[PDB]
Amino acid sequence: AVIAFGKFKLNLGTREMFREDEPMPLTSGEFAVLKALVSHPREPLSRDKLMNLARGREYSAMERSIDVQISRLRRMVEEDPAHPRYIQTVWGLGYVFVPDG
Amino acid sequence: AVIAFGKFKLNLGTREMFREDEPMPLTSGEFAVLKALVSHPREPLSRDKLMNLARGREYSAMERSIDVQISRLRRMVEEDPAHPRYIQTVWGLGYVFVPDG
Repeated sequence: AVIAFGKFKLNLGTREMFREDEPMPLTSGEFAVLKALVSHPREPLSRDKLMNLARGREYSAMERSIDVQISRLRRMVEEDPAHPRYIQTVWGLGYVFVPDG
Repeated sequence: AVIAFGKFKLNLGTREMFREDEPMPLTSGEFAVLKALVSHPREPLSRDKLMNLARGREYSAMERSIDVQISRLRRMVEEDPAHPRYIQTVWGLGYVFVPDG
């Protein structure tokens, strides 16, 4: 798709940008953030959201690493890691430490 | 501070962990996530939150990079980058594309 604004045209598919139909040299970090913003018109996007959308590779890898730590901590700490007592999950909200209290 | 649960003691300050007072060899990724969880007892923490808390270095760097892209896009696109028309800010919520519409 092609988004126009002001004197600019942005082609989401090929990553070409034009200032009144002369090409502008876009960085790939510039393109990914701009694409996220104009794909979500009038919708404010926080930095965390832009990181998810525009640096998805690194972001996801950080997400999977969290799961590996959790899985390793359960292996070390829990009597049954499939039914952990201290390092638990509440679906939809996150991981949680549940004290003896 | 020292947190106990089950047979385990965790010293937040020195990063020592003990299974009934024999030391367990903790990885630094394991320690940071465990520390985040037990610093927030009974509070569920999503992966994104754990990334902020436990991989703060890489997380923040990703945050600052988003700002550099925004600043570079405004320099390229806006007639007055100090008062941008298309790539705007709503404080507390995020960056936003504002179409000609």
